[PDB]
Amino acid sequence: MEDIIVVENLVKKFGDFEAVKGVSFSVKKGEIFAFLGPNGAGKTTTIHMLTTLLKPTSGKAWVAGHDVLKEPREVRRKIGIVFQDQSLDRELTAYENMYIHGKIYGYGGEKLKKRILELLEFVELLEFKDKPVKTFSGGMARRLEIARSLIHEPEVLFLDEPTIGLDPHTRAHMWEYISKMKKEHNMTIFLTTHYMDEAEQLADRVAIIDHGKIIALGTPTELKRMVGKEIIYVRCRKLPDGRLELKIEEITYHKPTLNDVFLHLTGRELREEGPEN
Amino acid sequence: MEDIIVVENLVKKFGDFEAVKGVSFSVKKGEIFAFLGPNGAGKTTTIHMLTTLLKPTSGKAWVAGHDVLKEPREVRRKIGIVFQDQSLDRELTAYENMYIHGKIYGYGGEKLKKRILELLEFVELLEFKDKPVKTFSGGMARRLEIARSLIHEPEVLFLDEPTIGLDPHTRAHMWEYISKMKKEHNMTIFLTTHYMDEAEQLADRVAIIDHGKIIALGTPTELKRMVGKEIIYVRDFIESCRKLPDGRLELNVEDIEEITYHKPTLNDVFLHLTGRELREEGPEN
Ligand SMILES: Nc1ncnc2c1ncn2[C@@H]1O[C@H](COP(=O)(O)OP(=O)(O)O)[C@@H](O)[C@H]1O
Ligand SMILES: Nc1ncnc2c1ncn2[C@@H]1O[C@H](COP(=O)(O)OP(=O)(O)O)[C@@H](O)[C@H]1O
Ligand SMILES: [Cl-]
Ligand SMILES: [Cl-]
Repeated sequence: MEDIIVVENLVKKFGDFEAVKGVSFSVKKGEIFAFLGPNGAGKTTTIHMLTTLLKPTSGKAWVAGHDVLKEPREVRRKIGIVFQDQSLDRELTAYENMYIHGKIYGYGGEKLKKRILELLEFVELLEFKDKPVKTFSGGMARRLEIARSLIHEPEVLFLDEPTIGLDPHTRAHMWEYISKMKKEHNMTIFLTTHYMDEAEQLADRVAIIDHGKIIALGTPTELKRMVGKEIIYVRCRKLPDGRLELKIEEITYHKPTLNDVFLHLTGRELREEGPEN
Repeated sequence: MEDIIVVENLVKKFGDFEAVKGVSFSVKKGEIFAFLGPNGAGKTTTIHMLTTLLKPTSGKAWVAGHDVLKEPREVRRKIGIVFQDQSLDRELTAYENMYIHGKIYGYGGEKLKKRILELLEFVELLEFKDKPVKTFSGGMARRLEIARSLIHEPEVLFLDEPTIGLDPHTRAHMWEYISKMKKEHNMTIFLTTHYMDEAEQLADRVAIIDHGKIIALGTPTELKRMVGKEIIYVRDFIESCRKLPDGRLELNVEDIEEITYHKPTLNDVFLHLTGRELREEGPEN
């Protein structure tokens, strides 16, 4: 019921270029909220502003009862950050990297040691506790960032494209951690993604973002209601690539997905490999 | 037809885990050669070994007439590296970042200044030459890494997923640079990718990689010949039929829940060979 994220006309300009054009939304406590959009939509810029790493041009943002602009240190203490810019030390082991982060936030003793091992067990890295992070996979390093961000018991976890670059097994396990954090620990998760399957499967609500704007917002089912119950693509709404969204070149038929909602709103798709290029 | 890259049973183990299981191939001079495979196939591990950034567990690799394992410094001087982890300083401008890399490799004077501006014009960043890299997008920073890797005139350019995370316009421009480097400058390009269109449109030859192994190797047309001329996915007219784990039926035909019909792509070759697709969003998950 309580709003743990409140954003009002959040804007970011890089010189004269508008990256984020005044986005607004709210996230309830214990919710998985996803920003779904393609590369270049303003997802990383938005998540950097919500986590205090980038100053907004204008607008307002409140995270966990605190003003992001006026109380960034109080906001940093209440949130977890897992971004593509890895801040792990390759020379230190997995356990050592998390002891460093734990002592920085004020934890210590046998209790900090137990917590680290528990969080390493939760992300399935307990067997690699005494192993250098230089010899770690991308998947392993991202699983270690999830465990590290949880040491200081944040209320909200911010994930910038959590499963980009990961194999299906690590990706499936990443979704289980997120799901378990929500359901078993009342955690709030704000994530950015261009994966329609990741947004449908995990998110309670989705904000579809395109060229710095929210172009649709609601539950995956409310968004899917904007398109038919059964869609056809043949090569009524004509698309730039030539096919028609309802003895030929290409015919496709399936149940609607959030990629079909993106095609319906913008005339193109979320993926890079799609016919748009 | 000189082989500028020769790889023989190149292996990489991380503890007891086998990331690359003994891969072999060769790349001709002036060729675009692509490693096509899904996330976790061993593409980044292979490209890090070929560029001297990661030591192999075993095997042999020769790049531009030099042994990768015994002459890494001579190999580094002859190749260009454009990977994910950038080395660009956000405080320095685009021109300044290029001047740093140029002076490190032994260049200087008016000639280095001209070559920087040329390379910035080639990647369409000349108008942002005196602009900080902190104020650059991802596409611009990747275009700057391409220009930076070319300062020391490498014979081979190594690209680890050149267009991942880019918009279609920057992606289309990235393909144009690669094509122009091969055709207009006799450049050899080794690239890793999980995009079936990128490998088809750019590569002369493709090595399909899956779980640390090369499972198919040839031109995109030789590989497409392994599947029908027209494929159907459904969940007398059937020439061949193959059931998939997800439940669908891969049918090869001549002239319900979900039906799809299109001409074969390298993703249909990957699904024919392995029973799963290249993308993350595919039904496999
Ligand atoms: N630091 C920056 N300086 C200038 N432009 C930027 C910067 N970061 C991103 N951009 C631009 O802002 C837009 C959104 O970028 P981004 O936040 O990275 O989106 P996404 O994460 O969804 O791919 C793009 O059109 C990109 O070119
Ligand atoms: N340093 C490492 N330590 C342990 N496992 C690793 C390491 N680097 C990569 N791996 C593993 O090797 C496999 C292949 O990795 P990678 O080369 O990055 O594949 P790709 O680039 O095609 O996605 C993956 O299963 C990955 O987890
Ligand atoms: Cl992707
Ligand atoms: Cl296999």
